[PDB]
Amino acid sequence: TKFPKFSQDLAQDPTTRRIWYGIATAHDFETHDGMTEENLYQKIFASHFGHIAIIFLWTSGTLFHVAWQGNFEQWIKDPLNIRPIAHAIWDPHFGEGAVNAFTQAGASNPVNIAYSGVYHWFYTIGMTTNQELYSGAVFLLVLASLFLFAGWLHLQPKFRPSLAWFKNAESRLNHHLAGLFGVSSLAWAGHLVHVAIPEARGQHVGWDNFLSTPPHPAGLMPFFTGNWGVYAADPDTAGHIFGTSEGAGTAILTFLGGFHPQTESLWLTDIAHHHLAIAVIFIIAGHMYRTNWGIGHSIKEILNAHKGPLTGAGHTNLYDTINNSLHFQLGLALASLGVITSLVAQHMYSLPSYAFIAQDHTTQAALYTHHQYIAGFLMVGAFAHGAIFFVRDYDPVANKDNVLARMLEHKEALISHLSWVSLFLGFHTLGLYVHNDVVVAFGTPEKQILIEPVFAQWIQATSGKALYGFDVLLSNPDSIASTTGAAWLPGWLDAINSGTNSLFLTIGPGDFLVHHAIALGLHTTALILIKGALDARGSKLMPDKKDFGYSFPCDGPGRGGTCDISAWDAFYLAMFWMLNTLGWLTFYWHWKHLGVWSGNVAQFNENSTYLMGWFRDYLWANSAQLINGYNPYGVNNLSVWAWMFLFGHLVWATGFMFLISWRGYWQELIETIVWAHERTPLANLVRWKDKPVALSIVQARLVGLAHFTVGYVLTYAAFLIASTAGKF
Amino acid sequence: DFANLTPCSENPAYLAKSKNFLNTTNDPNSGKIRAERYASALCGPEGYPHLIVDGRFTHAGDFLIPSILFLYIAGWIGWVGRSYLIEIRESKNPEMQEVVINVPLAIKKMLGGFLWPLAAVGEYTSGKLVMKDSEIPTSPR
Amino acid sequence: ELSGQPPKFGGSTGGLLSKANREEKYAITWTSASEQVFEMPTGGAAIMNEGENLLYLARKEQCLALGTQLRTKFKPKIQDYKIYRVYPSGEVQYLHPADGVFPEKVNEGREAQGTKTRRIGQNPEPVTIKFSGKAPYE
Amino acid sequence: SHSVKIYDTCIGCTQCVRACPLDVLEMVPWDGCKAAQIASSPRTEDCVGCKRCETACPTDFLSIRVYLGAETTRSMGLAY
Amino acid sequence: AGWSLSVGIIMCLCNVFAFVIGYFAGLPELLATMSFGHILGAGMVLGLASSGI
Amino acid sequence: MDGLKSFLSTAPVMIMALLTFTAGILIEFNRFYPDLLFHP
Amino acid sequence: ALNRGDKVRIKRTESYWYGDVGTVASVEKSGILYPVIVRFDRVNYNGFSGSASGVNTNNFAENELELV
Amino acid sequence: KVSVDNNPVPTSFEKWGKPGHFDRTLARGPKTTTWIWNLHANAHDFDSQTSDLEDVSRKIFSAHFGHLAVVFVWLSGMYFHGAKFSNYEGWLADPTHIKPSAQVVWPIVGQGILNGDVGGGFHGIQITSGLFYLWRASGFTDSYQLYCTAIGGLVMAALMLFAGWFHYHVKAPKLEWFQNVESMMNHHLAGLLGLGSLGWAGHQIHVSMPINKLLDAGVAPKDIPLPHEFILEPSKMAELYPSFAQGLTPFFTLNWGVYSDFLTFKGGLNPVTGGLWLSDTAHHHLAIAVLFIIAGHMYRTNWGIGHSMKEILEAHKGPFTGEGHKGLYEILTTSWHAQLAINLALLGSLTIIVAQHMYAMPPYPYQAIDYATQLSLFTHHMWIGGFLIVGAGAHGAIFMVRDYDPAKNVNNLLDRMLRHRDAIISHLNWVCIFLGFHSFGLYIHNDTMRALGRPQDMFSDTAIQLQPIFAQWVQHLHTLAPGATAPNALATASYAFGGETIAVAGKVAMMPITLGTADFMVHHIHAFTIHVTALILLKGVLYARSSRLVPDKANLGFRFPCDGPGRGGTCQVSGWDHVFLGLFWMYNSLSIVIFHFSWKMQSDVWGTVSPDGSVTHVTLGNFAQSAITINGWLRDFLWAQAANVINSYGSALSAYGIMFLAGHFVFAFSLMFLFSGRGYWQELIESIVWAHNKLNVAPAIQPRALSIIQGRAVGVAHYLLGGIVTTWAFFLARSLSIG
Amino acid sequence: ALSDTQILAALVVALLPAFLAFRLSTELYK
Ligand code: SF4
Ligand code: SF4
Ligand code: SF4
Ligand SMILES: [Cl-]
Repeated sequence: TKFPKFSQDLAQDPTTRRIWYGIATAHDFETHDGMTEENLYQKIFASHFGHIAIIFLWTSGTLFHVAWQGNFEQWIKDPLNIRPIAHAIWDPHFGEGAVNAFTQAGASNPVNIAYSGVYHWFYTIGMTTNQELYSGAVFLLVLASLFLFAGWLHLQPKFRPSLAWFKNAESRLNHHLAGLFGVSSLAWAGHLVHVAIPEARGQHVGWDNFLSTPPHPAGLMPFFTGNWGVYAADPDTAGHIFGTSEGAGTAILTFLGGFHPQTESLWLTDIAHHHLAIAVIFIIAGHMYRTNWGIGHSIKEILNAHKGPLTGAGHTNLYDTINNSLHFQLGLALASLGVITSLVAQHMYSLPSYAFIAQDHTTQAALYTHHQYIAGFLMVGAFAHGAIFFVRDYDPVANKDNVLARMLEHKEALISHLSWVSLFLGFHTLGLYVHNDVVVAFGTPEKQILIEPVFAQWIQATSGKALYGFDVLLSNPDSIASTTGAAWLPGWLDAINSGTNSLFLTIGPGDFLVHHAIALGLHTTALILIKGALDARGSKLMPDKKDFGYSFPCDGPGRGGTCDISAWDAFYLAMFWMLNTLGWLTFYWHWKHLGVWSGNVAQFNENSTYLMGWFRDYLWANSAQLINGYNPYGVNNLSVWAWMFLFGHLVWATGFMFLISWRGYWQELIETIVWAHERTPLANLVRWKDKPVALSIVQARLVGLAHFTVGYVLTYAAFLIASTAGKF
Repeated sequence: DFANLTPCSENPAYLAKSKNFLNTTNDPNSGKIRAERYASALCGPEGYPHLIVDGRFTHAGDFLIPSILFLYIAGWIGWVGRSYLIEIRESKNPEMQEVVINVPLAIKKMLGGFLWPLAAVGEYTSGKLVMKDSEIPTSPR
Repeated sequence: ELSGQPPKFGGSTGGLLSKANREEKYAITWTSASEQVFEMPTGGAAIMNEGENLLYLARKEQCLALGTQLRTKFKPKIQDYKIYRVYPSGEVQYLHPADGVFPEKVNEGREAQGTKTRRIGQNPEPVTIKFSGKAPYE
Repeated sequence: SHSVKIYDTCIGCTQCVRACPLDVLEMVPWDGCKAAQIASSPRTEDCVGCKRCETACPTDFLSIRVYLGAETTRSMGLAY
Repeated sequence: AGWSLSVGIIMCLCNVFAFVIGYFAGLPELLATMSFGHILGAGMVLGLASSGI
Repeated sequence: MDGLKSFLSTAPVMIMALLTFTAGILIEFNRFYPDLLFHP
Repeated sequence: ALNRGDKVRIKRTESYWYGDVGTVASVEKSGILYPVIVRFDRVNYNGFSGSASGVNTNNFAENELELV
Repeated sequence: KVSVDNNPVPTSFEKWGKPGHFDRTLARGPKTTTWIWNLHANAHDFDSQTSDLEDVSRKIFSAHFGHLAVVFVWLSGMYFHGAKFSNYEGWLADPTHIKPSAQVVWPIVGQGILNGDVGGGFHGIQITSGLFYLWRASGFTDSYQLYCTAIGGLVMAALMLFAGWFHYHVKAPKLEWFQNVESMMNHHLAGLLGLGSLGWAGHQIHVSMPINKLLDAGVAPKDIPLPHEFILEPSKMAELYPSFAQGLTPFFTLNWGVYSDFLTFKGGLNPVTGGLWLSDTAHHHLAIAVLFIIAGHMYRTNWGIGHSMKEILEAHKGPFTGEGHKGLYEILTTSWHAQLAINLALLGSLTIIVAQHMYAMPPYPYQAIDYATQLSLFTHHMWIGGFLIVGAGAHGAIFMVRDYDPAKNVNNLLDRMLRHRDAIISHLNWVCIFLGFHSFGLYIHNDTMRALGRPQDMFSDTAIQLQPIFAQWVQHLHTLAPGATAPNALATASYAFGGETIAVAGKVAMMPITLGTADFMVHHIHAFTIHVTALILLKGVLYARSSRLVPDKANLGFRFPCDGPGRGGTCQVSGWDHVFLGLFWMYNSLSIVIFHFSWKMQSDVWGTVSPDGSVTHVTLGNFAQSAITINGWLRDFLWAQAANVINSYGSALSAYGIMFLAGHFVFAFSLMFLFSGRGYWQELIESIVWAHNKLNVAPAIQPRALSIIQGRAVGVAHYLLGGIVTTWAFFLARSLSIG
Repeated sequence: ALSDTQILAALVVALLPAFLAFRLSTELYK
């Protein structure tokens, strides 16, 4: 069979364009030859199994490599002074100067220092040795196999689920909430009280004896009665030493609040109590919708009920709109997953749950930067598939006059306003920055415009941070909120008022401007993506755009010119802005924490209000150790990052080629090369099986953006790690 | 009630720098005057003035006063310009007067924008400010 | 089928390649009143013979490029030109002008194609024709 | 190959046919408009999709429409 | 100018006067002759002195 | 001549007339009353 | 029917002038599909990239117009 | 040979108040905002304004008169600022301790800090234009002299402006008059350059040389007599140069040997000022003068004597080139674009020569000392020359599309070239790829060997070395030339070739510029980037008319975005789009040339000189060991030398810190236009328009997204600005700090 | 023999998820 098998249109393409476009369309199952709706879902369902197995096979990889080539057993003896190892290094191109550099972390051979923070995670959950790790790698190896066989099984005729089975939203929700979320949470609470909490108190519990040692002196007697107070009997003391019995208690379910004083992380007894409480409220949550017993709701029925005088038809037929369109479903999922992924980033740097991780500055920097980038991708994609929905699945008849339709009905008002807010932020936020630069540059920094984050400062005050002295709610000992009373509060108030962690960092003028620069970035990225979706079906410049689909090169140079006019081109443009937003964002987090970790917060506080300060103090100054990874004198452990740094700058700039110079130049240049080949003697016997052509108009946009993105993260990643690993 | 900030006159970081303030203009005492003038503001540990925009009338001159002064001038510009853009339409050769100004007509409208807020509330309450949606160019939904 | 005289031309690099002998090539004939210079679509100056000419070119678009030049760049206008597609099979097929008259001029005898008894903004919604190979303009 | 379609808004000014550089289009008799003729696309196999026809059309929104399709040696415009 | 230098140049004026009747593609046209003769005689007298050392 | 008058009334001549006048006002005010970061 | 000079509102919805108002320039005899020629105060997008203007006239059917 | 029309156009102000009158499309009036951009993009396109070659020539002629007028106003303002806003006289009295400054900034909003201390009790901006060094050598020793020159510059500006009007509204030359090439050639050679070079030789010998001879003796300026009493009192001239003691000059005796006193061939630098001897540059100009008066007597005019260029060209045919230069005289006398294409290529290539020659052979006093002026003048004339040799590629293609005739070019050089264009571009294509690998791929090899801890594997002088065998050899012959192959030349033309390391004050004016492996690599980078720039621009000329993709590209024009999404995509096929892509490579190429210069001069040349002769270079010779890796350039050049400009806030150099960031901004701004398309932007404007329609504030001139071409034009206009402004601020702040 | 022969065996049981990925791959292809 001629590749691609799924598109006869592409298979006939006599040019090289066949190969590329075959790869770019392999996963758009909807556009395949003779694809039905039932066979679509069944193919997605099987594909999902194969994806899960790749995940478990990846974690097994880290678990196995830590156990095999890592110093995990030595690291748990002194997690504050030993560097955790990622994996071994096997490179025949290494020279003497290089082998001596990467021989580090006490290892006798060349290794890499791990920055994923998995050491801290494994340790905290009760991993003690390289035998539990390895045993963990194998279990996730057979679990993966479990799913790879399942996907194979459900493609067999006897097991193929019906289309009615995939469209059953009621039953999928009841199970995902009560089972996948609830029981899973209840099962982690079980692990925490059985393994993590005990093994943190020196008492080993594992597959050997767990079935014959209770996690508490009492044994489920207070539970089935109503005296749950006993499980919060004797907490771990302030002087508890993690890993040993010195200061350990007996409580399993506490609500202490704040951090463990040694490990500077949340109390396992709080973490345990958390997943227990959440489990319950998730199980009852999975009883909402109707199944085979009359009780429950129809989402359809309750959705159709919410209509009011100002929104016309309300939410009528929205059940079917969603349940019929996967791009709609995929959009909500990506949008939501992308927000909480940000929430993960924001909560894991300010409220660590892993012992001794708040001391590992590099991992804390990587893990935050990492998850924000992931979050940024998810948000673009959410809007991307949002636009695709309007192009391929939206039905104006069933959706007539409801809230979805009315978005389009006043799409002008939305886009123009979103455009104003962006212009509003952009003109002024840049305005103050450039005022300050000039003002400072003329030796008069006292003339700067420095606005106090009163609103954000006031927010901290309401949670008990008395530094600003607003005296409100929790920073008010007389308030009703402080006398509520007690429970978590003493631990929490101590946590928030020690300027020793990253819990509600003190904020000033520097923080005021960056947040507004960030707001510019969220509005503009949303301006692009939302416009790309609302105008996906048509504009005055192209009223029949929907007939052309989501992605297409353009509509010729007629009617003024129509370059980058498709919804796909709105995603492509938006990507540049999301990267930009993350840049400002991650720049902010890093430069501010560098000050924290140095006890020198005065640097960011006093120089972040003008942009030369960012350029001078953050970018130029912290590149010092990075760019010296290698030089005419020697080579140190930062050699890679130095080399990767350039590699990043290179890829980035190679992207400008595919982005600035467009096709026609290259199609002509190729023809001369094709001429040269056919005219060169001896080299004529070799005839290509595929006619060489220049990349397509869309292809070059995509490729150019891919370089730009790979260059963007690899460059910064090499800077974040090296600068923080060097300076600590 | 911001504990972190302190008045510039009682701020040591400011007082030390304050006497080294550079001369902005050709006035040899301009740096001295600034020192005395910013002294009534709140300062950070660095000794630079910080502005309060939460609405405190005790800092009305930090944002409220320059806000009113802007919106008066900005609305003046916007109103007069719109006033002119609508009147040249009746000349049935408007495209040109947008590229080569009817100065006598322009100046006439500029010197009348000093009362634009009363003009704007008037046109609104007579249906002359905003147009129906149905009577406006629109793209396909 | 038919032929003519090759234009007196020194030769260029912009000419035919292996596509001509394996896939297809194209031929244009025409009639000239005199010996006069014309621009080669493949770059370079050539001169046409008085009488019938025969020139082979790589693409159909190249033939029509000369054809338009012949009809517009000479005070005695040339409109007698005929475009053919020559296969390596030896098969020659006639192309332009299709039915004798230029397509610019409506002619009774031609078959309507690609026509739609419908405004462009009266195509069906893409949702209504899901999972059928057809697009709205079909 | 590409798809070229004509809609009943055609006034029959022939401006598209004489714009086409590959002789894809032609005029045929029709009783829809004053000019008593409509554009037609009987040779789409030779269409490259340059959209010169669409640029030339005068009707509010186009009466002729090129939807790019399966690429061939002809529509890619390869002289090799 | 000296006798030798002097005459040494008129010989070159007669040289150019001969070379122009040779190849040429008129009273005003004799101005060009008197011009080339001088420059042609300048490389001589300076060469004669420079070469003699 | 009235042709000259129309040239001086062209958009670019007139915008650089307003920007220059506006600039002169801003400068001259900051000459007599420098360093106003806020209303006293 | 519609006379010359009548100011007319466009309802086509694929039209650059939908929602805008035009002027009835002339009506052609039946049975053409779109016999009413309308003139517009401001041009559309029509024209190759770089053009300083567009088209100010188009044909419509009487069913897709609304007198003003 | 003069023919003229009388009063072809009345002098009326009515056209002024009618923008876009010059074009049929625009004269109507504006309907969209595109009308406004088009009015600007076509104001000088005289070709598209009329088909009468007589009328455009008349426009072009009086066009230059206006250009010469503004350049005079520019120049006059330079002399005026040096005459009433500078410390020139202060610097003239103490050349070695004072820094040259002009333009003093007003004290407002605290900008007065830019008036740095330049010594001598003066405050202002330190200039790098070199005006002070030129004025001293030219003979200025007073403010009044500069002031008089400024007034004279305004007079001449007026006369250029008068001539321009007069030669379009009163007495317009006929096309016949412009086509007098042989006559025009004879006059520019002998009249402009010839007498010009002779006239200045008269100034140098009478004014510059004697005055400049006293300044090097430490006489001061005010004690030196004015240039007038050197002529009025010939005995004074006799006191300095003995040979000048002869009242009635026997220059006609042909006994030229006696003038050996002031017409020398020292061929070196003045040890006092570090500049070329004014006697050398005087004997120089006197020598060039004659060659030019001579050369301007070649072409035939009104006396039968001379040449016909038409006959010369046509009579040059070969077995390989068919009819040869036939018809070239015709296209060079009927197409201005043909003329502009050649003149740009040579003028641009010349301005680059000026750069490479002026630094190694400092013609001006105390110029070599000022490393800022040295770095400023060199990269200036580098950029200028580069822009011009990119327009040469634009007008080369505009000629092919507009003024080229197949009937007038049959089997000649021009036609033959078009018929193997595919062979040309295909071979250059391979050459560029060869140069990209064997030059850049050396650096990538180095960075990698360095990072793998394998320094002995790198390409370097201390490892496997790529010595420039050939270039070193010419340096040998240049310093061995004095005495042997240059008997009458005392010293070498430039000490960069080798020889003595001269020094003025305590700094180095010029010393032997040795060449090693580090030089070998960048010289092949310079070869690489230049070949690629050629490829793009050349390919733009040859395929201007047609390609295998677009056979009828000439009907589409010189400047058009594409021919639609068809044929796989035909974006940027036009000759204009080749000039566009070429502008980036001109930038990329010259940027590495000016970087090569800055590092090489600081690291291996410039520096101070202790009493014992030892030289302490600015960058301590880190070039030969760091200039061979990208990390080295990133670190030891950019990161290191940028320390100055980013640490400029609070000093007189603060302006340079500000512009450094500005260049960065507009660069990033440019990427908005280069990465997007007007399709998106037009649809956006539709939403914004609706809002104005909602409030009855929609303008009559409907808003339109920029054209596809303009998007690109804007795009490259900002990319080039920022990138150059950035480096300007970087170079300036860096060199002003070293001294 | 905890982490000595443990490098082996782990490779044997890794053939299962590989082999089952190959059977799933050929079914998704069809
Ligand atoms: S793409 Fe290159 S071509 Fe297809 S349109 Fe936007 S521009 Fe005219
Ligand atoms: S152009 Fe728009 S209209 Fe004139 S013909 Fe080809 S189609 Fe019918
Ligand atoms: S597209 Fe370029 S080709 Fe296919 S038709 Fe309209 S024009 Fe003739
Ligand atoms: Cl290095």
